[PDB]
Amino acid sequence: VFKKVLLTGTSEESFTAAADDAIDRAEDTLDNVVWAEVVDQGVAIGAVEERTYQTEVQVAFEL
Amino acid sequence: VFKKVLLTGTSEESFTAAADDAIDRAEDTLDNVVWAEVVDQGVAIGAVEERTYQTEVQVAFEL
Amino acid sequence: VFKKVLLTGTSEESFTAAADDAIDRAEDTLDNVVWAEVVDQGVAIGAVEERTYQTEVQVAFEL
Amino acid sequence: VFKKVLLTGTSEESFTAAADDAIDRAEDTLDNVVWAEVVDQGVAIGAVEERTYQTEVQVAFEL
Amino acid sequence: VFKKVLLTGTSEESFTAAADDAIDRAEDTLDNVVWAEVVDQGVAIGAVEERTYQTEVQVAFEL
Amino acid sequence: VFKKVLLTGTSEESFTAAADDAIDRAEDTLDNVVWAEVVDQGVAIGAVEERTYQTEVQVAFEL
Amino acid sequence: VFKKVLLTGTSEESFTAAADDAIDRAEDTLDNVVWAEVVDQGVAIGAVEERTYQTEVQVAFEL
Amino acid sequence: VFKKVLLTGTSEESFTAAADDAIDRAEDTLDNVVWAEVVDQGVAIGAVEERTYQTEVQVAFEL
Amino acid sequence: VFKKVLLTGTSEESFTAAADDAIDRAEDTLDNVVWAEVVDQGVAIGAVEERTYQTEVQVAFEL
Amino acid sequence: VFKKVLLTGTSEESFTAAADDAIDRAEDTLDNVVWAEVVDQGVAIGAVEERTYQTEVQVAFEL
Amino acid sequence: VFKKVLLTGTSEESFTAAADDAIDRAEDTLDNVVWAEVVDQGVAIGAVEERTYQTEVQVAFEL
Amino acid sequence: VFKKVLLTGTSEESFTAAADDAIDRAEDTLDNVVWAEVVDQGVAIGAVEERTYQTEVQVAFEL
Ligand SMILES: Cc1cc2nc3c(=O)[nH]c(=O)nc-3n(C[C@H](O)[C@H](O)[C@H](O)CO)c2cc1C
Ligand SMILES: Cc1cc2nc3c(=O)[nH]c(=O)nc-3n(C[C@H](O)[C@H](O)[C@H](O)CO)c2cc1C
Ligand SMILES: Cc1cc2nc3c(=O)[nH]c(=O)nc-3n(C[C@H](O)[C@H](O)[C@H](O)CO)c2cc1C
Ligand SMILES: Cc1cc2nc3c(=O)[nH]c(=O)nc-3n(C[C@H](O)[C@H](O)[C@H](O)CO)c2cc1C
Ligand SMILES: Cc1cc2nc3c(=O)[nH]c(=O)nc-3n(C[C@H](O)[C@H](O)[C@H](O)CO)c2cc1C
Ligand SMILES: Cc1cc2nc3c(=O)[nH]c(=O)nc-3n(C[C@H](O)[C@H](O)[C@H](O)CO)c2cc1C
Ligand SMILES: Cc1cc2nc3c(=O)[nH]c(=O)nc-3n(C[C@H](O)[C@H](O)[C@H](O)CO)c2cc1C
Ligand SMILES: Cc1cc2nc3c(=O)[nH]c(=O)nc-3n(C[C@H](O)[C@H](O)[C@H](O)CO)c2cc1C
Ligand SMILES: Cc1cc2nc3c(=O)[nH]c(=O)nc-3n(C[C@H](O)[C@H](O)[C@H](O)CO)c2cc1C
Ligand SMILES: Cc1cc2nc3c(=O)[nH]c(=O)nc-3n(C[C@H](O)[C@H](O)[C@H](O)CO)c2cc1C
Ligand SMILES: Cc1cc2nc3c(=O)[nH]c(=O)nc-3n(C[C@H](O)[C@H](O)[C@H](O)CO)c2cc1C
Ligand SMILES: Cc1cc2nc3c(=O)[nH]c(=O)nc-3n(C[C@H](O)[C@H](O)[C@H](O)CO)c2cc1C
Ligand SMILES: [Cl-]
Ligand SMILES: [Cl-]
Ligand SMILES: [Cl-]
Ligand SMILES: [Cl-]
Ligand SMILES: [Cl-]
Ligand SMILES: [Cl-]
Ligand SMILES: [Cl-]
Ligand SMILES: [Cl-]
Ligand SMILES: [Cl-]
Ligand SMILES: [Cl-]
Ligand SMILES: [Cl-]
Ligand SMILES: [Cl-]
Ligand code: NA
Ligand code: NA
Ligand code: NA
Ligand code: NA
Ligand code: NA
Ligand code: NA
Ligand code: NA
Ligand code: NA
Ligand code: NA
Ligand code: NA
Ligand code: NA
Ligand code: NA
Ligand code: NA
Ligand code: NA
Ligand code: NA
Ligand code: NA
Ligand code: NA
Ligand code: NA
Ligand code: NA
Ligand code: NA
Ligand code: NA
Ligand code: NA
Ligand code: NA
Ligand code: NA
Ligand code: NA
Ligand code: NA
Ligand code: NA
Ligand code: NA
Ligand code: NA
Ligand code: NA
Ligand code: NA
Ligand code: NA
Ligand code: NA
Ligand code: NA
Ligand code: NA
Ligand code: NA
Ligand code: NA
Ligand code: NA
Ligand code: NA
Ligand code: NA
Repeated sequence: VFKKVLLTGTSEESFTAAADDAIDRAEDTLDNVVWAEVVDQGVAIGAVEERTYQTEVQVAFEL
Repeated sequence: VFKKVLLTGTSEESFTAAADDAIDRAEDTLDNVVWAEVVDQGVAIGAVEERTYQTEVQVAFEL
Repeated sequence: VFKKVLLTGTSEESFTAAADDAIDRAEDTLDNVVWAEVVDQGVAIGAVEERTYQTEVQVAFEL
Repeated sequence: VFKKVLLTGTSEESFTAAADDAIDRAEDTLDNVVWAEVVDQGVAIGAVEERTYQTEVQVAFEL
Repeated sequence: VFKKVLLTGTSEESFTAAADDAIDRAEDTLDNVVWAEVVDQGVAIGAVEERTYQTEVQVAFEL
Repeated sequence: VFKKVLLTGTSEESFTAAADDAIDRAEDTLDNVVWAEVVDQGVAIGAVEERTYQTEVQVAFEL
Repeated sequence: VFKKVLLTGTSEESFTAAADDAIDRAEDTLDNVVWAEVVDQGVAIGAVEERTYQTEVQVAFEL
Repeated sequence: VFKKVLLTGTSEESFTAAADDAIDRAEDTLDNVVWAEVVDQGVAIGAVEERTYQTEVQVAFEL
Repeated sequence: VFKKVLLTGTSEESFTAAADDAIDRAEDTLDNVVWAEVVDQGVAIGAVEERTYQTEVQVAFEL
Repeated sequence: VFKKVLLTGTSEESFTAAADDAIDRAEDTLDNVVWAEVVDQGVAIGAVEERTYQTEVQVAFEL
Repeated sequence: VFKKVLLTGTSEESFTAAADDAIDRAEDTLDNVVWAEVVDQGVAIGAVEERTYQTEVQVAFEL
Repeated sequence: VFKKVLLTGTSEESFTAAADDAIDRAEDTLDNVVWAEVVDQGVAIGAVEERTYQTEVQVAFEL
């Protein structure tokens, strides 16, 4: 059985690096992370000193 | 990194109050709740004594 | 077996009350109404004297 | 010909009142506003002193 | 309030049995499981000795 | 001209048998049933003694 | 309250004429037809002597 | 950079002519119109003396 | 078994004629073409001397 | 690099068996078939002597 | 109230840089730009000397 | 007439480079490649020694 957690990673560099930020956090806290699906992307501008790319992923892990 | 939980709030009064019901529960159990996105709305009729509005939200919190 | 009818309720007060308007009409004419799913919301402005909220629902009833 | 503008209204009271907030602004600045379609709803929590309902609408006006 | 977990069940027999695999796991670990919604189906071929049906479900439980 | 009715079939055995349950009911009551499209699938757990598969179909018939 | 019926019109000439075919049938059988929304278009080739355009519409009428 | 405006053209003749009605208006008022994407189609019946086809397009122009 | 090819037809006359352009090409090169589903429509303006309607279809053929 | 072909399998028995029918055909004609994603399901009634389940899959293979 | 403009940025380097191209143009011409949502990505090949990445964003600004 | 092939490119570096991987393969094997549309993105983790970005594109070519 696989389970997914819905995480939004952030990066001041790129959408790819924002995806990695989410996956890194999943791997810190979960065993058997197997894949991620991108479900949304966006950019924070107003509330941040530097433009911040965000990539939201469903991160799948095996139970 | 943000994480989302998928909750359905309920209310005998309105869709807005059903959204609040979900968010209230998230805030009882989670720190750093930052926003909610509505993803579905509906109404329970058959199994309830009073019509019950439901609002399903992804509730985002900062990790 | 359940069957659904696709109804748009209207209200000069709220989206919740427009949903109720549709469900009320279903219950006038159908037995065993069990639930409703919201599928669209909108607001009439041009053709009405007062802004009118509309909520479209699939209303499910048991056959 | 109709044209639509994509506006997000806000309210500390309800999703219906947030829709009205957007439509009010359209009517301040545009002639011949005819209807609005709801396209998204959400709730601001983290950055606001009071929970704030948001309703995003395409507001249609006749050219 | 209901909460949903996003699980992918697997089966060498059918999509129905893969849905049951996910629901069985939810019931092992959660109280008050009330319903499941199918959100995706697929088939593993390359990495498995036998074709494996997968059914992804949001499994709802009452809090 | 074809017309569609939106029906949810149920079965304690499979999603295929739940689709058949809906189509059977359409054929009891309608002439010239020609095809069905699956639009949703789910599983009832909380309110039923046995897990019950549901398959919702648009059932098309020729007028 | 408005209600919609889901009809597929057909034409050997165009998608517009197929939409009209559905609406014509609705007007034969229903009072107060007010609008139609196109929800699908396609073309029959295999089972027909002449290519046949199809346009599926939700046809709304006032109750 | 391209920008899009969301316009609904109308025609008493066809969906193609309704698309042209929107594009014509864009070209009256904008330089460097490059393409249009159809995003919705419908038919006005209740409020018009003659059935009126509508085609909604995102009309893209180069800045 | 049916297979689909994803083709975009073009026409200086109409969306219906653009659909026919795609289907004609499929029939030139494939046996047993059975139906087509419209999946997108658009209009070329910038790169063409005359406005050009495009209709994208999945064209199904029996293997 | 993976490539997908869009196939509709058929079966007089079940949606699972219809998926297998498509995958079997892909494996007859392609090397390195790795997975399939279900994208649609339906049932043929009018043109067939026996109800026929159909399952449409994108079948992925490694190039 | 927030308003969104629908812009397609372009870049010969990456999808992230194409998003920035759109946002840069919004900031040249608008006050109070607060966020951007990615809604589409693509690549120009035929009409350009160098492959050109495009990222379409709704860019939100506060009124 | 344009035709599209549905390809998933892969890269150990970025989503942009994964899109290029797919397009490169299309250009190896097809004449008159004109554009690509991104339709999905994801990340392989479990089965690969290094995290691998994937970008799925419809690659359009002129017939
Ligand atoms: C992708 C994205 C989407 C956002 N959407 C919203 C929104 O719908 N409403 C809102 O008040 N703020 C939103 N914000 C936050 C907004 O830019 C700002 O920080 C304040 O919260 C409101 O000006 C969003 C930020 C990002 C990065
Ligand atoms: C929004 C909503 C959706 C529902 N959908 C279903 C359903 O698909 N199937 C079902 O058996 N009951 C459903 N129910 C519950 C149903 O109304 C009733 O309580 C029994 O579970 C079946 O009659 C739903 C209830 C709500 C509020
Ligand atoms: C949610 C909603 C959507 C509408 N969409 C349309 C439309 O697409 N075209 C149209 O002519 N009128 C539409 N109307 C009606 C319109 O506001 C007005 O009453 C006249 O029919 C046209 O100005 C709509 C009304 C509502 C409430
Ligand atoms: C509906 C809604 C959606 C939002 N989405 C985002 C988002 O995707 N990313 C983000 O950084 N902030 C988002 N925000 C703003 C967020 O709650 C907060 O104000 C800061 O901008 C980030 O903590 C959103 C706010 C609202 C009301
Ligand atoms: C439904 C489904 C979807 C899949 N999608 C992918 C994918 O997008 N990329 C991938 O590398 N492997 C995917 N795989 C796994 C793939 O078949 C194989 O096991 C290796 O991971 C890559 O050949 C998928 C497997 C299944 C069952
Ligand atoms: C597919 C499906 C969806 C359902 N969705 C809901 C829902 O959204 N809300 C609800 O109160 N009950 C829902 N129910 C019914 C629920 O499981 C239970 O019977 C009671 O109605 C609420 O616990 C659903 C049942 C099924 C089979
Ligand atoms: C828009 C459209 C969609 C169709 N889809 C299907 C389908 O999914 N399966 C099928 O057996 N026949 C389908 N047919 C009918 C098919 O072309 C033919 O008449 C036989 O029913 C099967 O070859 C479709 C026909 C049209 C016009
Ligand atoms: C495509 C289309 C969609 C429409 N949708 C609505 C609607 O949702 N609600 C409404 O009151 N009127 C709607 N109208 C207008 C409606 O037909 C009539 O003119 C009055 O506005 C209500 O009877 C629509 C008109 C068109 C052409
Ligand atoms: C339906 C349609 C969609 C198009 N989309 C794009 C696009 O996203 N980006 C682009 O550079 N050109 C696009 N073009 C082509 C564009 O109009 C023009 O020919 C040049 O390629 C760019 O100005 C499109 C053309 C059509 C007909
Ligand atoms: C899933 C499915 C979808 C279909 N859709 C259509 C359609 O849209 N139009 C049509 O004429 N026939 C359609 N058919 C075929 C139809 O049932 C019958 O065989 C004749 O082609 C028309 O009565 C479909 C068949 C199946 C199995
Ligand atoms: C993302 C994207 C989508 C496009 N879609 C189309 C289209 O649908 N039709 C078209 O003629 N050209 C399209 N073009 C432009 C096409 O590649 C070329 O420049 C000419 O306009 C037609 O060969 C598109 C370009 C891009 C970048
Ligand atoms: C985007 C993506 C989606 C995937 N989806 C699935 C899936 O649904 N099921 C599966 O068994 N493996 C999937 N895989 C492959 C999975 O990570 C692993 O390689 C094995 O195939 C199962 O652990 C996917 C891989 C990628 C890159
Ligand atoms: Cl989710
Ligand atoms: Cl409300
Ligand atoms: Cl419907
Ligand atoms: Cl706009
Ligand atoms: Cl979750
Ligand atoms: Cl099954
Ligand atoms: Cl109906
Ligand atoms: Cl036409
Ligand atoms: Cl495809
Ligand atoms: Cl828009
Ligand atoms: Cl293909
Ligand atoms: Cl990138
Ligand atoms: Na989730
Ligand atoms: Na930096
Ligand atoms: Na988002
Ligand atoms: Na921000
Ligand atoms: Na009350
Ligand atoms: Na729901
Ligand atoms: Na109920
Ligand atoms: Na219906
Ligand atoms: Na009032
Ligand atoms: Na609507
Ligand atoms: Na109106
Ligand atoms: Na208040
Ligand atoms: Na939003
Ligand atoms: Na906030
Ligand atoms: Na077995
Ligand atoms: Na999936
Ligand atoms: Na596999
Ligand atoms: Na049994
Ligand atoms: Na459902
Ligand atoms: Na239940
Ligand atoms: Na003719
Ligand atoms: Na269809
Ligand atoms: Na046919
Ligand atoms: Na005329
Ligand atoms: Na519309
Ligand atoms: Na009308
Ligand atoms: Na001409
Ligand atoms: Na397109
Ligand atoms: Na063009
Ligand atoms: Na394809
Ligand atoms: Na049999
Ligand atoms: Na289909
Ligand atoms: Na049939
Ligand atoms: Na817009
Ligand atoms: Na460069
Ligand atoms: Na696009
Ligand atoms: Na190009
Ligand atoms: Na590397
Ligand atoms: Na995918
Ligand atoms: Na993997």
